[PDB]
This record gives sequence, structure tokens and C-alpha cells, in this order.
Amino acid sequence: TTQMFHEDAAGGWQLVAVACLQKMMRSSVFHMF
Repeated sequence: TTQMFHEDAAGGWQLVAVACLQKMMRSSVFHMF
């Protein structure tokens, strides 16, 4: 689901792609702790 078709403001069919704690809680250091 990297990209999806969606109507834009004008024209269409653009196919666009698709917080410290959020960045840290995937860290391996947190898992070790």
C-alpha cells in the first residue's frame, strides 16, 4: 500500500505516497531496558 490513486484539486491521478516518543519507542535501547 505504498501509493494509492486519489483525485487531486485539479486534473487527477496523482498517486501520492502513503513525536520524540514515537521515534524512541522503536529503538532497540528501549527494548533492552
